[PDB]
Amino acid sequence: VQLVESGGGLVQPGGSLRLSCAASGFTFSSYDMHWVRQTTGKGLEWVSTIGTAGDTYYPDSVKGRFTISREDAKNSLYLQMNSLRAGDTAVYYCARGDSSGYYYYFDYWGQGTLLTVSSASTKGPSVFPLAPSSKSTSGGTAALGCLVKDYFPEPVTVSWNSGALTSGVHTFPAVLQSSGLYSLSSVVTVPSSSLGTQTYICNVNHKPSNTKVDKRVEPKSC
Amino acid sequence: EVQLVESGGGLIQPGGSLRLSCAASGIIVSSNYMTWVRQAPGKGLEWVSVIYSGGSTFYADSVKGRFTISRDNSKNTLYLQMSSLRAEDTAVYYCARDLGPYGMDVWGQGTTVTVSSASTKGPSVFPLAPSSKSTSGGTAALGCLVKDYFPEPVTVSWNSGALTSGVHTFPAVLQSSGLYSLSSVVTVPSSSLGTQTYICNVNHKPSNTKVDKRVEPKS
Amino acid sequence: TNLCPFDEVFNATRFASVYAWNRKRISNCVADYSVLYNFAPFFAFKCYGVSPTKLNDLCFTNVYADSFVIRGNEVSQIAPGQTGNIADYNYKLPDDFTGCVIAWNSNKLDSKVGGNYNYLYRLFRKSNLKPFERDISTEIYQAGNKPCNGVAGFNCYFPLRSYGFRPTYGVGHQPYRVVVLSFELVCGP
Amino acid sequence: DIQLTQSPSFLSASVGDRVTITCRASQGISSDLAWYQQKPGKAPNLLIYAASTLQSGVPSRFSGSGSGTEFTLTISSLQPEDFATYYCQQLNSDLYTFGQGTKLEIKRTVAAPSVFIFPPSDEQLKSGTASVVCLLNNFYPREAKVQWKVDNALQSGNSQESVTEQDSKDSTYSLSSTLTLSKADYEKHKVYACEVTHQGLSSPVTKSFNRGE
Amino acid sequence: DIEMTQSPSSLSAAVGDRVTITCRASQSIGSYLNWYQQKPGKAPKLLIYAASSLQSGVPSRFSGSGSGTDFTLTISSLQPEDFAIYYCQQSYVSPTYTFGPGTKVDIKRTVAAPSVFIFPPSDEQLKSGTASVVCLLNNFYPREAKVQWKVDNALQSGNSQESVTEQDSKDSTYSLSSTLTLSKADYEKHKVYACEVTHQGLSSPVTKSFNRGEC
Repeated sequence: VQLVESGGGLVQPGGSLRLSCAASGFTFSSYDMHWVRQTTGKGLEWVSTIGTAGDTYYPDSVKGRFTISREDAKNSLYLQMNSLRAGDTAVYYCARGDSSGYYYYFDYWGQGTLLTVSSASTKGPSVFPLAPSSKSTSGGTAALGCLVKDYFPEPVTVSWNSGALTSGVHTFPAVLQSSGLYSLSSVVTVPSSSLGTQTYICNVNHKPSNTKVDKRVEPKSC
Repeated sequence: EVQLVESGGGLIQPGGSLRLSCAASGIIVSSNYMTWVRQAPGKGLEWVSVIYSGGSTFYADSVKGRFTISRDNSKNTLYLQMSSLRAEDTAVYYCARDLGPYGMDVWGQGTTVTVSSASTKGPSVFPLAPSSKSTSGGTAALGCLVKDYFPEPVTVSWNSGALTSGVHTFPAVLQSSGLYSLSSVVTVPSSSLGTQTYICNVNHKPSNTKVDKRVEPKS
Repeated sequence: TNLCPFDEVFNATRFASVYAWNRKRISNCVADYSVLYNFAPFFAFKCYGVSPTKLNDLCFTNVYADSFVIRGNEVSQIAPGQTGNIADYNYKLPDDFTGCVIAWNSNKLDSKVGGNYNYLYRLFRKSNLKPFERDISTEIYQAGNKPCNGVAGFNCYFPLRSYGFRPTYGVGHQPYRVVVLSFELVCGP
Repeated sequence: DIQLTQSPSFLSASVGDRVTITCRASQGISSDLAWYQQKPGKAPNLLIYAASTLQSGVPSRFSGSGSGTEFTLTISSLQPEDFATYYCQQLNSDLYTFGQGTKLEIKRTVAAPSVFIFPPSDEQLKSGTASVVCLLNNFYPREAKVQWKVDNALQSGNSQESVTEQDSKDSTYSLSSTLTLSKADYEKHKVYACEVTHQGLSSPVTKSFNRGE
Repeated sequence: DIEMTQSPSSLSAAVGDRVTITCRASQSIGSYLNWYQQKPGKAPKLLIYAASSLQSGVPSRFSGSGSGTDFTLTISSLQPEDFAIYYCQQSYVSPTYTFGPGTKVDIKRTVAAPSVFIFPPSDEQLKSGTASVVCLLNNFYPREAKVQWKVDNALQSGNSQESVTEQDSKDSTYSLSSTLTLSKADYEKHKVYACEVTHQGLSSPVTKSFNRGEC
């Protein structure tokens, strides 16, 4: 049993988008379909459901706005959003329902597609060097890094010494700011004797805006 | 007769517990809707809790998880249990019988519940003497100021009740230190300033304090 | 093997009051629930213990249909484990309910200018109702320690009050028709 | 959650007039609204239920009407025992919401206030504090403002006000204001002024005193 | 809507131990409950249905028990593939199915301490009208830790954001970062900045502070 999703992307607020789910490995017309969304702060939530007899069911925060349809000939499930709000960004899964006796359960799930909605502007990241110092040196080791701020959308790949160094290179997941922009950082620990001797350049890259930044980070004598 | 009498009020620190009782005569608490409401000093009315004659209890959002409503058929009484009290819950509480669309018809007398950092003590009295700046059109005003006392009430009179004309006693006010203050004033013809007797009496029952203070002009 | 009148329990000329809800027994038919799906201007459609999309692939010995009329903000009280005036004194659902609840607005049909006083609900009662129990009594209710003696007055109230539906009311206070389907261990198509 | 609003929060009238008080809802209430009356220091009394019916014992001069979102209560012939606060209440499915409260007062001709000032006493000065108190006597109506000016400079905090109720005889008011400081702050200033603004005065009247007197 | 809760929020157990996670419902839902498992960045999979029946194709070490308003998921022998997030779902009220917050099952190691470092904003950023102070915590376990920001020994809130990485597969340690974002004028209006770290692996909370112009 295979379920594949498509149609995920970025839409400005007030848009309208169609997501499709294709199925294989089972008879499509003898099973019920559901659409479930997952956010990073509210967990899983059920958003749509369609059955064999052409009946469509929706919750309160979805009535009117969203629509569901199915084409059995192509084994396709379509869900259409209109009047999107900024709070609907989530990862969406198409699932198949089943029942044992009277008990209902979703037995197979799809990969899921990401949907983000906001006032979008493809913008280039800003990189700042976080230099080490005696306060940042402990036990003959000092921590130095590169901070990336104000980029949209994901992702921003960061590598140290053009991928020639991975010893202790720590990266962190991005965080959404109140301005609609993201931020992250990368840190690495180096020997105390290597401060100011070894060449360290963090190669920050950005796909959608095709921005490559190669900034050198150096310690401070203080 | 049909009536409701309430009891169980007093001073409780911010975090203690209380149990207010409402005893009814002529009304069976087991067969009517019973309601507890409250009124803060100069802040209007507000509903607290309701109990049906089937055991169902309903509470306000601001008081959920802290109060409990109970009924005693043997003594024919309605009880409200308070836990985890806060400084915003000081008010006068009333118990009433509700008839739904017919409204709440019978009400109780009301009991006061005051919560604060305690520190009970007596008042400090000061004389407000007439002077040249306090004379206007043959009448001059004098008085007694009461500061830093707790709790209410306090009785301020003049000349052992011999004066009833021109006496104004203002309502008390909360200070930043949790203590009360007020003033009692009286206006007297100026020509009688140097001859009449001016003695103000302040009585605070909770501290059992009685002061008789003479007010005379300053020279 | 015939089709039981699901239409007549959904388009009857007049519904019953909540304190005197009407019960209809449905059995020995090929229950085609497509009538429910086709008409979906439904204010509330919630099934407990069974999925709505599986109603055509399962069978019971008999089905019960209960019809009545309430106000909108009380529709949430037709559910297991819920407490309130209607739940306590008018109509109670068991905690282990295994059926469906349907409710839809009927402002055009039941409201009238000046008030409709043919729909009544019980206000005063002394104890909670057992599940699936009806009380159609009209005896005077005693609220004090003096016998009522079959008269109306202080501390002696008539237990029923009329809703008084009129179009100028709010959305929550408008009449809503409610049909409750109860299943116990009729077949689908 | 539905809220009720009383439009005339404060209102004054004379004996024998006609008064109407309105209570407005947010969404919809139907014909289930209760009108209550409360005198100061006493429990509330029920006047009207179902927005149109009079409780047994209420005088016939009270009459209510309304349905939906706005309701009104009318008193046709006022009496001296009808000056209190009034409230509107509704159930709405296991809740209970009251109104803010409408206060009814007696009307009187405008009377100019009398202004007095009292400096901190010597005992208070040696006790560690210093309070200067300004007195407003026998004015109408309630609207009147008092400003403290230390060394001819307006002072903002450390001020409180206390006002009495309607007088039984003259139907007048009185006000007291207090400014509290310590020794150093009080002594570091000379000119103290209690500026009084009120309708009865053609121009604001201010009294003052110096520390050297 | 039926409210569903779970406990404990985070659990750490070694390989081979028995683990139990509790789910509670606001109403009597009978045996109408399902248990789901999700790995990081993967679609959820169904483990248990009907609150006691185990889905075909699932290892027998999982089991479920309970009824009414209390249910429990038990794993007899933890294995590396059991590192996941578990959810409880109610199937009584339809069609509004409701899930739970979920619980994360981690792996246990010896208690290790958070190497703390601080980073003042760069002059290049200060030229852009914004300043960002960085607090770094490295190689700490368990996840429960507290980071506090102080400006001139004054409590600050609403201007700091935290980002934590996932548990590593070599040392099984975490890493945390805290970013405090302010304006240039606000940055230059104070002298002392401090980051305070509290963790169960530290005997006493560690506060690292710096002054403008020191370095």
